[PDB]
Amino acid sequence: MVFEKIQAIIVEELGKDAEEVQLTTNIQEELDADSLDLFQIINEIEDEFDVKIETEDGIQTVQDLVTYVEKQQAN
Repeated sequence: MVFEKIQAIIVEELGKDAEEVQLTTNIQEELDADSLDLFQIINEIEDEFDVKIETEDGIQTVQDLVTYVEKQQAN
């Protein structure tokens, strides 16, 4: 469900399809995303779930992003 949301943010922010967004794949390389795009996706998930999303420290993959937002959002 969380990934559905993070995916929603990435899909909308990047205008890419949900199927195109892959957990095992890195967005910065897959979609040639820069720190700003990731920054915004994190700003968007921050605005959506408002959870501790550690980024710009090696996190540029849907798996780490989702795992981190989801793990951090957990009680």
